Amino acid sequence: GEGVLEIHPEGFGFLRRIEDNLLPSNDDIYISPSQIRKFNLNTGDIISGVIAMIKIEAINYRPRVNFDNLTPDYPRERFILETDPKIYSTRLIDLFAPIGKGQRGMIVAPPKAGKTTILKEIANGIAENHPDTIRIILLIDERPEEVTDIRESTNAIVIAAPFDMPPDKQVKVAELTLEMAKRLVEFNYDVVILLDSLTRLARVYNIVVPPSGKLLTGGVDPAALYKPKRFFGAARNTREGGSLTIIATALVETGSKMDEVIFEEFKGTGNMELVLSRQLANKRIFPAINLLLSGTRREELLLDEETLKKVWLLRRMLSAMTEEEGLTLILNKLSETSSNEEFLKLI
Amino acid sequence: EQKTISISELESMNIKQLYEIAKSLGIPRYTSMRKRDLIFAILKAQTESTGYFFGEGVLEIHPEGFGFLRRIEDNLLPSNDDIYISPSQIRKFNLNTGDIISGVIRKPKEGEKYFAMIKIEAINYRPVDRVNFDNLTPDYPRERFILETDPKIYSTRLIDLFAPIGKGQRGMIVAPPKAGKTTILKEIANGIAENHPDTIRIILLIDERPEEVTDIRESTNAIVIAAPFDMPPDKQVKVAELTLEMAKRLVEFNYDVVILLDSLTRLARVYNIVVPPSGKLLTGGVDPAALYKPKRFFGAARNTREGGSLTIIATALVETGSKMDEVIFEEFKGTGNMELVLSRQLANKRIFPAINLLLSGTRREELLLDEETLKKVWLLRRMLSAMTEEEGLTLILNKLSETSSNEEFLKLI
Ligand code: IUM
Ligand code: IUM
Ligand code: IUM
Ligand code: IUM
Ligand code: IUM
Ligand code: IUM
Ligand code: IUM
Ligand code: NA
Ligand code: NA
Repeated sequence: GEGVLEIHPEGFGFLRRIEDNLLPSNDDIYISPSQIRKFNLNTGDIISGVIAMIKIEAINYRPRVNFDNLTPDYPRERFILETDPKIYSTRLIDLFAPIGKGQRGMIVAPPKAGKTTILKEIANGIAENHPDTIRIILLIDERPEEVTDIRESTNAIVIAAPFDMPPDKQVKVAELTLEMAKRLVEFNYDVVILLDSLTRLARVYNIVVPPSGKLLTGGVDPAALYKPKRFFGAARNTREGGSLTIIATALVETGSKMDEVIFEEFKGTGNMELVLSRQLANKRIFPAINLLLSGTRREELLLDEETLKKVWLLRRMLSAMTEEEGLTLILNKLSETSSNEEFLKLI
Repeated sequence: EQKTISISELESMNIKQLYEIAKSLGIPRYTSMRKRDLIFAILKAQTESTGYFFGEGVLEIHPEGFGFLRRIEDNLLPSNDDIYISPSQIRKFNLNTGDIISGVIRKPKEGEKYFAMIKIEAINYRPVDRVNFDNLTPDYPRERFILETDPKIYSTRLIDLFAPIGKGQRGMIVAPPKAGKTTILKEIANGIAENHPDTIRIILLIDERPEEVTDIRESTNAIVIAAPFDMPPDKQVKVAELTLEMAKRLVEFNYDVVILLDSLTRLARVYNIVVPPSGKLLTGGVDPAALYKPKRFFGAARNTREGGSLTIIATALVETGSKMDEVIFEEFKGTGNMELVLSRQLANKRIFPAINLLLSGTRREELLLDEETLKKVWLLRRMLSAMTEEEGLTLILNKLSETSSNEEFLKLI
């Protein structure tokens, strides 16, 4: 058996089932005090061995500096998301808003603009081009049926806290999820969390947090929130080293001050942004990406000089036409090309 | 539908079983009887003088491990005449709260008086295993309800086109006051009854006035559970919860169930008077807290991959003056996967059905409508965006009233 450690207040611990969304259960495993204890291991850690655990054969897939200590650095190795020529979303991302290991990405998403499809495509791109990366998809407040759709169909560690889970439990799934990923980076892995979404993560933390803040506006107690910020802020590359990429959605144009608000508190805190367009979605042009508002710092770290200059030109012409003319033009050329490579040859 | 069924359960039984029941009941000459006749006699026993009849109700298993069958007729809802179920039965048949148990029942004897279930004949309508509702794989609906019946019943023609409901839908009828929401429910209940007679239809009326219930009753048909303006709120929650549990047992046994919930808003309000204060809120003044409870309710709706489906179409009361109502509509945003939005403005002008089409839709409708119909609905939408509201709905109603069917209507596009 195997699972995700959960050191209890005394000193003993259980292993959580991913297939349980990391929630408590029998059959959860049991673990010494004491083993721990040396062994020397903390929460988030993944244990496997014979079972009730007679003994441990691997912690995190292996028989170590601490996360907060690791030296943070800019992302320096790109994710190549492009696979099949018809998946336009990832072809565009690789050009206009590349994502690297350690990226702190925001997908800005108005209602019904294909946010979930893009997530799955990003997830599948990394699975194909970067099989050794560990992929996690955390869904907070998700509709139950969207879970099974995302899970089959990507790969793919999908942990979910659906809108009918009790709030304090929704939170524990999120935090344990983060701890597990931090543990893995410590062990030199490249890790990705696709988070749908920060908005709802936020809202969950609102309901459950107690209740002292500097006055509401949500009604939202600044205390949030934290801790969602601390979640998103955890993304980083490291010297010593391993990366945590976080691509998280931020909801917009949903009609909620909550919500707004919320968005306001996150607006601009990413170092990679992919904005989705309602007008382009109503339109009904997909992927509904607003390329002009999308991008990443400091992208010559990710794009070679040749590519970057061409994308710059695409930008200037494009900034000189409507969004739909976009887009459209770019989607056509894409469109007619069996790779971004070839597409680039034509500039 | 009661009823209902009842005839329905007996029809599905092989002769051997029907014969065992008829004997138990001491029907004179049951072999000579035409089946349908035998079934009427079996039902008629209740109200004669034999003290064995054929009955059913829905299991509440008590902490001590014995149970009673609550009765739909009493909205579920304590009596005698409830039917006692022993621990032996619960254990041997592996029964659960919510199960519909049918059988030969001994009447109060003087004797032993209570009603006793002396012989169990069906569980959830299936002759005499179970995966739990919670372990089934939730999924999008993949089969549609066809609601359209009579060509002049416009609400359903529009729903079928603009906001299709399928088996497993979590649907929300957004209803400002008056409205016309009650009639929508009735017409939905109805289309499903004519076009899909095997679906179990439950209308759950939360804390509403008697007349409204009647009505309605009345009215339908469908199992109608309402329990009633003047009962304590923790009693009301209990009605709704047992109703839900029963639906879940049905799905476990592969039925397609529909609950038409009037309304979620009021369900929400009840859980507020009822749930141990959380110390936070809100406001409101509404918890929290839940909330989590009405959310679980609505959220139970789903198609499942390994069993039946639970469709929940719930009214959501909007533009009321509160407030606490508002907060709840807020808290339920993005939970559903189907929306039928009704217009306050189009209501005051006497245009029914008062539907705002452009704002109404259903997610993953490609699973429910063929490509042709989708693109044709799409243009209808384009043209609708080019006018009111009043004018769009009006044009469309007009084109509908000119046609014998929706497929007719689409031939025109
Ligand atoms: O595989 U489990 O509680
Ligand atoms: O990727 U989807 O209902
Ligand atoms: O609602 U706009 O690119
Ligand atoms: O993103 U710079 O020299
Ligand atoms: O269908 U006959 O007695
Ligand atoms: O005797 U004759 O239905
Ligand atoms: O079915 U009576 O009291
Ligand atoms: Na959406
Ligand atoms: Na607003």
